Amino acid sequence: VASYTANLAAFLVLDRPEERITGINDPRLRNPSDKFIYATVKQSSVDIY
Amino acid sequence: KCDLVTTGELFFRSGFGIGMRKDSPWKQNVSLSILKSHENGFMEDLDKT
Amino acid sequence: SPRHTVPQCCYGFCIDLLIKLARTMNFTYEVHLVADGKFGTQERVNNSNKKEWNGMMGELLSGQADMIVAPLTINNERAQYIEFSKPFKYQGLTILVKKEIPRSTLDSFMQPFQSTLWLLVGLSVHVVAVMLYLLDRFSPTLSSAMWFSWGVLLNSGIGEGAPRSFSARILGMVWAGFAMIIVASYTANLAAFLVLDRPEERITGINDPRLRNPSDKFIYATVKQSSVDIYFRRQVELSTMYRHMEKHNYESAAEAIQAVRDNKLHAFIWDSAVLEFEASQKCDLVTTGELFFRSGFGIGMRKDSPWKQNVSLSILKSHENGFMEDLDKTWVRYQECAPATLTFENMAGVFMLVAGGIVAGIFLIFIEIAYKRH
Amino acid sequence: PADPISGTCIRDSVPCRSQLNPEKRCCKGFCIDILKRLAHTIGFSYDLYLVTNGKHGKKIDGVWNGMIGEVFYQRADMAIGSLTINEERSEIVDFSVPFVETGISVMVARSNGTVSPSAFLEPYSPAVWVMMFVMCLTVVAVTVFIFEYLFTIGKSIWLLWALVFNNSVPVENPRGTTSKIMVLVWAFFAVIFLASYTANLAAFMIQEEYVDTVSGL
Amino acid sequence: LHKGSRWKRPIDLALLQFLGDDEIEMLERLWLSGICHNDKIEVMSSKLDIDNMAGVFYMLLVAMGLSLLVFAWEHLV
Amino acid sequence: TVVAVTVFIFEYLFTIGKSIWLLWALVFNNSVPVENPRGTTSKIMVLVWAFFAVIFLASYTANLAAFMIQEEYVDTVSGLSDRKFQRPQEQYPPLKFGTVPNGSTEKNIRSNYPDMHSYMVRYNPRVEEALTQLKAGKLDAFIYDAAVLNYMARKDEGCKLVTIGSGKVFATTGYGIALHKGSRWKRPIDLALLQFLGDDEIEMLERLWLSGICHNDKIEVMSSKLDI
Ligand SMILES: *[C@@H]1O[C@H](CO)[C@@H](O[C@@H]2O[C@H](CO)[C@@H](O)[C@H](O)[C@H]2NC(C)=O)[C@H](O)[C@H]1NC(C)=O
Ligand SMILES: *[C@@H]1O[C@H](CO)[C@@H](O[C@@H]2O[C@H](CO)[C@@H](O)[C@H](O)[C@H]2NC(C)=O)[C@H](O)[C@H]1NC(C)=O
Ligand SMILES: O=C(O)[C@H]1CN(CCCP(=O)(O)O)CCN1
Ligand SMILES: *[C@@H]1O[C@H](CO)[C@@H](O)[C@H](O)[C@H]1NC(C)=O
Repeated sequence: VASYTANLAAFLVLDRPEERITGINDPRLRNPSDKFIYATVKQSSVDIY
Repeated sequence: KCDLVTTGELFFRSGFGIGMRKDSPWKQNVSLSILKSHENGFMEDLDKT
Repeated sequence: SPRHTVPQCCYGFCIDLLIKLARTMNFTYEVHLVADGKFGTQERVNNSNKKEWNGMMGELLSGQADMIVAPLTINNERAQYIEFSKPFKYQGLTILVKKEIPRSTLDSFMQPFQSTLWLLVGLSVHVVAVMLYLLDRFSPTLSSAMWFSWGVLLNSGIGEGAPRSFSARILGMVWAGFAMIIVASYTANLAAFLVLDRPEERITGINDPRLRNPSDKFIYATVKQSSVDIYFRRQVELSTMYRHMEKHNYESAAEAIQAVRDNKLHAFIWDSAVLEFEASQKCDLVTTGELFFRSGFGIGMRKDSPWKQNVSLSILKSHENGFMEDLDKTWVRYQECAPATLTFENMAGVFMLVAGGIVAGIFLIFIEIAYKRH
Repeated sequence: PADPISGTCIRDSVPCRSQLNPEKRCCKGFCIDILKRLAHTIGFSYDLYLVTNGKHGKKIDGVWNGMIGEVFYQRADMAIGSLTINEERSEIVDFSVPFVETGISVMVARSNGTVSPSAFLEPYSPAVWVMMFVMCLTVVAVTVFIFEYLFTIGKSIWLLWALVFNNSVPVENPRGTTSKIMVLVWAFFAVIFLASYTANLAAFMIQEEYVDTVSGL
Repeated sequence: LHKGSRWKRPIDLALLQFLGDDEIEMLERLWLSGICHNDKIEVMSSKLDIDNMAGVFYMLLVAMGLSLLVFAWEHLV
Repeated sequence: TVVAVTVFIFEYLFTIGKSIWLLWALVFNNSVPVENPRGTTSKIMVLVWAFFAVIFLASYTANLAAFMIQEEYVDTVSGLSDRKFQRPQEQYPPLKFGTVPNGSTEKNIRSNYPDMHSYMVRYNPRVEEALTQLKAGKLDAFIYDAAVLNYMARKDEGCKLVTIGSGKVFATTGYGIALHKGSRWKRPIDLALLQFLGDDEIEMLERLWLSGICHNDKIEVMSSKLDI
């Protein structure tokens, strides 16, 4: 029983949603993939930057 | 909108501006008016509203 | 110390490589250690930078030795003056830090609950038990009521005389439910503390904030007059680091490792091909981070030396087709040597409680027997 | 100050020339690095004139003392450093694009160790608690009916609740042929429920550092 | 700069180009950075949590009051 | 010691082995029948031990929650010279490890480790379209050029480790710029490349062109309690 509760606590503690982007340095953005679709507004300062 | 959350840190820190033509004589008057009125007692009033 | 050419005997990776090279091209070698221990760098003397080539590099350039077989890194400065053969070992700068033993915490068993919380439960038991006795005596004993309330909270079977009145029964059930909540909360809090209680994270590369923001509490250095010094000076982003390492820069690759073991140092930045050996042979140090100056070694020779072509071929053919594994697995790889566990921090508090109760129990029995005497 | 043998300033520095109405000093930092890059790009030759007549700038009976004072008049046509922008300084001088932001901000110490709220003892959803109560009543009714088929009236409810909590509570166990099976099946549910509840609290107790979020002065 | 100085335009564009590529990014990190710049630390919450303790005891007091009320109701007959 | 104390106290004011039986029951789950020794002070000793049982059990369960938090472990071969590869028929053989035949890696291994190549040719004339990377679920190890193996490992959906690093690579060589024999461009290019390694080169360029989603990571995994 103690092992079961400890295992459940480890699962619950480690079971969290995927981390957010957290800046332009995130590996997800630095390595674009078809599963991630990030864009901006056409003909703006973002395009020039 | 209570559905979206902004993540990351600003990476192109810049400002806005009331652009004018190069020969426009309003540049000095407008620049002073922004510094004096907007950003001493006015910016908080407008931004917080 | 004679301090004048005492005959010693050398052996190892480079010397083994040298013997192989001599056999395959007819050498006749006479090894000769560098006069002053120093890999080599360009020093400025009397407004003449090129005049000062300190270390073994000067010996080769001056004319004392025509071959520089040793763990000599390949970089721009040396390549401009001397000729480097094809690398015989690919490596790169890496950080070596002392292994942090995973000690425990929670010196006391009562740490999860504040002193006020323990008092609140302590008087809660007394108040609940007394009220139960009053309800039972109302008819809609104190000793029995105290035993029941204490037993339920402590999860003991000493409970006797269960409440009979419906009001007493409902109060008792809620009291038991509160007991489950308190104990479950304590275990959950302890699990969170234990899970989150881990030693400080290691450096993990040159990009760590600790290195990028040097502090007096962190002392990381390298070997004086080596390729590490040249690498940091050339870069401009690594401006803060160089000033810090220049202060505590050591004198040899062996002194620095000893300092790390003795705790005088905190992070050594050196060739990964050497640090990875020290970590393997010495079970006290662990190399962290990722290589950030990936380069190779080389048997440097003078620019006009005619040996360059048939040393470079000999390295590529013999060393790195059937030989590199033989040498590397014999002199570098052959030599080989978890969350903390509560040991005596939890027990000390709990054990003192058990012993403390035993002395009180001995006093209680003497008092109880004295009362029964009359 | 420059070292006795250093002579000229070392790399990553510029010759500071603190002047008044002689010693050589080395001036380095953020804005100096900006000045070096501006000189390299624009292509001029700078000459630092570290001021000593006052501070960053102020007006005294119609007299400007400080970097603005030197930039005003004609003593030095630049005041690179830490110069804020406001109407008065921008009225007599001509500033440039702000390369660093500033303002009257507020510093507040972060509240270490955010405490779990009062309602942190419920990892189970409200429907989770209600369903458990309804199941307990249904099981108790089933046990009493089974016992009646082959005494206990309110004991079944008492016994049913005791198992869900810590078992250390006196209770009379209804003897029977199949009623015991129901008690065990409920007992297993109690063990599974308690383990889940304790496991969740361990996840809830993991808090963060919360800093009071003022509205910005 | 001096009022009306011709250097305003060349310097203005020069600084605006710095913001594009490095400027604060490279320079501010070298000269205006600290150990814990971002910082995000999980803390094992101590169970003092008088809000947490109060909630559990508040329910206990309510149950205690309910028991007293039911006892009075039974004692009425 | 507690059991002896309880029996002595009870004797002062039956139970012989029951105290040991009762003492052990409390430390474990209390759901175990046991006769409780009635007394004036012996009960206090039982409660004090009972509190120790509750504190002990809570600590034990709390620690397992910390122990169950495991990581991802990758088998650490010796770098193509391990006993697993050479002379595989010594212990439980590893899943058949192969490579692209009729190339350069196959020639090197055959000329240097004939015994390993004998068994290593189980399934691997020419080509195989390097699909073994996608089929690395039925065979354990894959042997091929490290330059591309690193790229496919980084670019792959999810990712799989490569048993290679500074060492553990058999015939470590590099990528060059094949100039004509004796060409004068050798020196200027040699110094030019050596300067690139100083500042950017691989760092800037390799990150742009030879980087993947999970270049580096160490993911904590909630260990399933199968754990035979
Ligand atoms: C707005 O611009 C006008 C002119 O474009 C400024 O008027 C000048 O004010 C100064 C001082 O008050 C006088 O010496 C000048 O003679 C005025 N010029 C003219 C053409 O009359 C005015 O000061 C500016 N106001 C602001 C707030 O910038
Ligand atoms: C190493 O260099 C020497 C020359 O310094 C090479 O010697 C030549 O070898 C070829 C082939 O045997 C002969 O035809 C030439 O007459 C030799 N010349 C001299 C000067 O001896 C030698 O072959 C080279 N060996 C290696 C390992 O590259
Ligand atoms: O803009 C420059 O003049 C200075 C002005 N300083 C004002 C300080 C006001 P206190 O000393 O904090 O009460 C801030 C730094 N820049
Ligand atoms: C290399 O060849 C020369 C010429 O035959 C021979 O004298 C020498 O002994 C050989 N190797 C060496 C240097 O021992």
